[PDB]
Amino acid sequence: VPPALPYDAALESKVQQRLARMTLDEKVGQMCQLTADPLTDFTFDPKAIERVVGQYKVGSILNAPLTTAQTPEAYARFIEAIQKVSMKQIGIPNLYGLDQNHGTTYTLGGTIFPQNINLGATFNRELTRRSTEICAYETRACLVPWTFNPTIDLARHAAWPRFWENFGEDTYVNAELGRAAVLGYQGDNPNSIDRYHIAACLKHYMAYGAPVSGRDRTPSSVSRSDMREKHFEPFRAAVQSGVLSIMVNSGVDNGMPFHANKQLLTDWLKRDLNWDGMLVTDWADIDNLYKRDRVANNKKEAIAMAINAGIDMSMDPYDVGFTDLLKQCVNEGLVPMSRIDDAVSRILRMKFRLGLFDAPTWNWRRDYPLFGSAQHADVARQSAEESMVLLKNEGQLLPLRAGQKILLAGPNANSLRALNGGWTYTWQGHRTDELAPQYKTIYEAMAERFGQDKVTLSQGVVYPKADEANSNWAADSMADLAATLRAAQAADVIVACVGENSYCETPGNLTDLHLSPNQRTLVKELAKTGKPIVLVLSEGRPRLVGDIEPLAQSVVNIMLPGNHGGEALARLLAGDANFSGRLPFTYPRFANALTTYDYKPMESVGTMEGNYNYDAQVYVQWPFGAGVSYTDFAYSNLRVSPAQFAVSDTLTVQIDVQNIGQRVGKEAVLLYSHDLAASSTPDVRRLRAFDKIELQPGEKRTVTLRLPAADLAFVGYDGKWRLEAGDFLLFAGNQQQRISCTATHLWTTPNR
Amino acid sequence: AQVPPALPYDAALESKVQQRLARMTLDEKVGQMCQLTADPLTDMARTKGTGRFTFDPKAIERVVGQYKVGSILNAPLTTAQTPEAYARFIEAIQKVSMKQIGIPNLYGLDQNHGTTYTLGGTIFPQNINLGATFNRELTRRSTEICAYETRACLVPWTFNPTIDLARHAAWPRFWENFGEDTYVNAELGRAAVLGYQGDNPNSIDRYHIAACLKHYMAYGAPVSGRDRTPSSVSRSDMREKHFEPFRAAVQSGVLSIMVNSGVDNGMPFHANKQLLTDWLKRDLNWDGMLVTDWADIDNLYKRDRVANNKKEAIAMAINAGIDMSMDPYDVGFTDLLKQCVNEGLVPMSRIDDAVSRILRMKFRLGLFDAPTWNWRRDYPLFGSAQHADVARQSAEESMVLLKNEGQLLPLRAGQKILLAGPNANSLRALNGGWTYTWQGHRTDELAPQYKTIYEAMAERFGQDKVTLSQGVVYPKADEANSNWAADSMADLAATLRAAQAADVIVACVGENSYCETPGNLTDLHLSPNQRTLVKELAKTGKPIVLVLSEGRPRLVGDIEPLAQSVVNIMLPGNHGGEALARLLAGDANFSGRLPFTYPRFANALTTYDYKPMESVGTMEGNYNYDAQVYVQWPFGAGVSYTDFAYSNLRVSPAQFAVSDTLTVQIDVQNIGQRVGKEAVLLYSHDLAASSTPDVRRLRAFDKIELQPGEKRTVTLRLPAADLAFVGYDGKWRLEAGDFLLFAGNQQQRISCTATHLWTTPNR
Ligand SMILES: [Mg+2]
Ligand SMILES: [Mg+2]
Ligand code: NA
Repeated sequence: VPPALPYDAALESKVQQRLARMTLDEKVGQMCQLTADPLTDFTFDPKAIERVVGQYKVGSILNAPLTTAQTPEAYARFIEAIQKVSMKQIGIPNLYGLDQNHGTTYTLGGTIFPQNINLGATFNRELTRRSTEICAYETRACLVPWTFNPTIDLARHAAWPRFWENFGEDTYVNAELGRAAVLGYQGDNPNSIDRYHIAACLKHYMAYGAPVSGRDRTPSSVSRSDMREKHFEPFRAAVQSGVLSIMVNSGVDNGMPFHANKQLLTDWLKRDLNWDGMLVTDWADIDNLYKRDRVANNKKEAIAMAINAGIDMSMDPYDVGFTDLLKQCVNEGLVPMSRIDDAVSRILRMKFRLGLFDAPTWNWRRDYPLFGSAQHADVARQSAEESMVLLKNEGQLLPLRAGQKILLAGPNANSLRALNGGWTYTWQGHRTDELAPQYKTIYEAMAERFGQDKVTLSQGVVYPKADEANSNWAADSMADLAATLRAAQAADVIVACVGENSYCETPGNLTDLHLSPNQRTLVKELAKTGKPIVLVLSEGRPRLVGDIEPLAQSVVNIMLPGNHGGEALARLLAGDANFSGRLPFTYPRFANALTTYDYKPMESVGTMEGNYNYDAQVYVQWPFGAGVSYTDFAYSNLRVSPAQFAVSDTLTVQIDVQNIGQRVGKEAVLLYSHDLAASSTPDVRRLRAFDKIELQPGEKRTVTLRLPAADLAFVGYDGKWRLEAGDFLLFAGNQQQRISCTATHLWTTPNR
Repeated sequence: AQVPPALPYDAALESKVQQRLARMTLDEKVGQMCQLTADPLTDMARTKGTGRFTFDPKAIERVVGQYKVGSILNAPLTTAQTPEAYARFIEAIQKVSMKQIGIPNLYGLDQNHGTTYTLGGTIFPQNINLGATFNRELTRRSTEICAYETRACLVPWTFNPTIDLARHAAWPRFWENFGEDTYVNAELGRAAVLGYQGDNPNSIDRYHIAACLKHYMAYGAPVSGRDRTPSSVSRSDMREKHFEPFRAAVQSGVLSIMVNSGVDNGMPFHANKQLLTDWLKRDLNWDGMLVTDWADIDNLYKRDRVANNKKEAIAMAINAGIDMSMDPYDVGFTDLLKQCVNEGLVPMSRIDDAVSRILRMKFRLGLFDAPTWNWRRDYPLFGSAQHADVARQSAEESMVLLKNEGQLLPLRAGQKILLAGPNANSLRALNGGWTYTWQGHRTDELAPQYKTIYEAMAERFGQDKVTLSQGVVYPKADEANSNWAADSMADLAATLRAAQAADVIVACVGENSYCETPGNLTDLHLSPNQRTLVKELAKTGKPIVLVLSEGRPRLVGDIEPLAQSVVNIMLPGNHGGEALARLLAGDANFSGRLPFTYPRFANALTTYDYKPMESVGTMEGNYNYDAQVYVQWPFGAGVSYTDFAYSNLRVSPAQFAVSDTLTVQIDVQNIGQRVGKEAVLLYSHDLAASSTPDVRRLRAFDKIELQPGEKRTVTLRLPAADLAFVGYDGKWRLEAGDFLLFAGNQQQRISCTATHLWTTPNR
């Protein structure tokens, strides 16, 4: 297959000319990545930089100094010092990386976007691209040319604490928005990423979000068809768009740590996809091979196993001794020089693509005036608005009106930490209200929009301040419930903001998906006042709320909309904006009946032979794609041509969508398929395409979607792709159309 | 390359099979592959008019004589019947079969814990309880008794043992197997097969029956826990864990196997030629009879839509290796299979092999020479006290004392005992599903002569010392058992007044009976009413013995701290009340051990054989893994009224290779004051491996009875190849490097000195 990134002879000549000049010490140093802590005396230590970079030849540094967000100036002066030693002693520029994963996670003042789960709910490729383009600009303003993003793990277990870091439970959404994210970060030329753009990094390759138990970094048990058809597909898709780097899943599947899995790292990914990018470990995961999983007896053997499996750079991330042990591997014949040379070739190639040899630093004081601008914040607020899902709205309770006295209650009502979640200024997000109080909480934005005299704050339940480890992220407590109920009696409408406080990775593991008991009791007691309730779900995971949903006339899921989510929510609740978000996952009802939308027919209740109207409503609080608007949209006249088709065809799908209500609004248009009979029992529905359009009242538009016939193929039992003769249904809104594949096509190549 | 036949080659047997096959018409062949329930032979109108089971002789003549159907299954009216009622029915079936076909009918029943569907027979603990006994000999004796009492019905076949691994605590079929562990299900499945069939699979006499392993395979690992929803089993787990009990029990000569109704990796097992024909029949060289589960050929086209119609579904399943279709209602199966043959969708070679396997099974059971036999005279021990004694001992050995603070148990004379909770006075509660009816929902109505917990406690401690006041009550089941999960508060205040007057409260909580998909649950927690009951009882200040009476380990973490003693009785059957009363009185000593992990939290489910990365806080170079934060009680938990000390673990040879068999000796001493049994469990851990190694694996067990002060050496034999694992490529390997063996708190390091890589699919 053609190279994932275009062949460039001049680029390869620079790579090989530099490789030919390097000592073994310099080669192993390029493969070593350390965090900023070994360089920290925020004050850095010049002697530490000379040692780590000058003596040990370390080629990459990552992370926020002091593990907390810093200003662009603080990063710039630090990286200037790093680059001075790197160019003088090595002649190869350092590669600095940050986990800038919803805007500038680790840069104070930068534009903070909704988390990726929210962007999934926007179904909006261009808005996703615009956000990572803004993130790229604001990260280069720190002299940083690389983000470890996008995360495109499939969200396959609602208990997993990293549920909210990806674009949701669906393969196609993660593939398409992952591509849009890569394009926004990197721009349109992977071989020349200018100084407004940064290297992207897909993570965490792969199946990281399917742990059997839901606990982070515990084994998955992914089926043969699922591994290729679903978990691999977003990585394959975004590799095809030219991503410069990929980070490997820390965990384990079928007893095999991914960091030791040569078949998946080298064969499926680098070789099959002909991808010449740079493959980095996740944090300390070479250490994990011997300490955690005991597939190696010591660190030397762990390094050899990971590097031979295809790893190019180790996020060690603390010990310069990695370089000594890798040299021992080479000297003892455990790793061949061909593998070292190839790894360094990939690292150098990435550095050349970022322009770092010619510009290891650049004019950060002058060239980034839009950093943290209101113009950038407008895009974040739009993203936030388009992500919020109106799940229920009985009796036109929303939008709220002038005059109405509003009570804001719940532990998520007056907190920026709650709006942002984890990966915000600190890893756990546990200091956001302390570090960036200038941004607007839900309460502050509601008070500004509706008037201080109309908006009263009485939480009833509060979160404590996090300890340093954020060990108390799940804690909350009742706080003068009596006063809160009195305040509810005095109001016209209650906006109750419940869900989760912030957490990240394993510290956020949970043991029961239910919403916390105090927050359940709060909403039940508010309901007894007889006042109408707008239930706002503010959370990284879809915590169970089936016992309080019947009490709420309206329900809004804001997930984790970031610094501008309060502003956005106030505009939606006021009717300045119109809801258009749609759930990018299944919201479960019960702790031990978890399902996704793309389930098998045998899991349906009641479906009769020859029907395809499957029913999971007794198990699903709200389904994938749920969401309503303040206006109404009618779909009609679904057309598909050619209706008889084979693998070489492209299907042209057209659906008419009319705003039949009184408000302008956007509508995400989602196209599903179902294979009516198959040699592997067929998923009841699969999302195959989507678009999003804005319609004036009364306006009708034809939406056209192009669907290659091969997108109706599936991975059969033998692990190979096949498109089978037989019928399918395509679905758009409540419209459906039957089509027929006239001839079976079996692939012999690993990918279609 | 070929392994020896799983069942010994018998020239005379094959000659009988081939001579009979050569005489048969195509109609007779497809008839032999068709199995129907008793319902098409039941006169429905006259059954309802009289209330008694009535069969229709004209229906027998049609189904057997005209459509040549070769097997009938199930309890008439799907309700247990007397041996005499079965016998008259089967006599009528055999009369038509022998006259019109010349091939005896093969009748099958799901006799899965004693005689499920025979009134008056001996009902044993369910298999999950037998797992808890760690007692091969009791397991074997129970299925010998079941075989005897099933032959007394003129029935020569049970669809058992069930040896699914219990990998998901929410699965409603959790209690039908021997628990979550591979080795337990392998060993007790072999013991069960030996008990049912006896020691010669080619000549099963008239006190023994054909066994049937089910449900092949990975049936108990649905991702969501819901019955008949997809599993997603890893390549190493499928061969190492799910296949292994079937492999082991095939080597013990099982006559028949039934396939998993469900799906793994998108593939119905009933359409999976690789697993049915290649892994099983071919690789194991097994000449037995492979039967579908209920209506599962229909499921291929109706439920899973991997076939477009029943004809295509039949061809797929038969070509995949199915020999007999449990249709179970339509004689038209024979017409459709004949159509497959005439259209060339199924080759005659596959028909002739399937019929050969069915005929072979019929000859092994002696059915051509003896299609019926002297049921009136030859089974005088049916329902005897001798048989009941074995059921009561298996019930006793199954019950697990999980907590016993302050020597609350055993109870003593003079104590006024209150029995509370909705499981305190129910035979349905004691038996669970698959008892007299499929859902088990009529057992107190149908068999009131057996003793509930309350009845057995009152008889043992004195009627004047035992009081019943439940506080929470299960409703009577509707016909579909749609309300098995419901319960109701029942004048709690009066029960609390009764508790204040008692000296000790025995609170019996858990689940009512259910079976298969009707029993699916949505939250593992114990019901809210039963939680409230125990909390309100605890406020009286009286000591509570908490009795867990249930098919699944429902979460009880909020009430476990309130109970001074906790006993898990699982589903101990008709003699479980009697057994519990003996244990609580101290007539017997507790010896049961949990054969599964009891979870604490609904979204933190785990088994004992987990990976190191799942352990909390284990240091490099250490092997003392910890999951207590997530486990209410672990696999192997259980205490005794006495104490046992383990010492002097020794292994020889300690440096070994794959050809070696390790002799493992551990000394066990009763250091308390009461006689008791102790199950002795031997685990291993591979200290480093090319696939991350399970933290513990059970490799051997025994069970011994020790007087106070008595020490005994226990000797266990461990083939070196039992320490191999299925590597990432799906192949077995035993790698050079160190292992630890564990018994009690003792451990010993051993070293494999050379790697052995298997090229064959099995070791
Ligand atoms: Mg099809
Ligand atoms: Mg080893
Ligand atoms: Na009774």
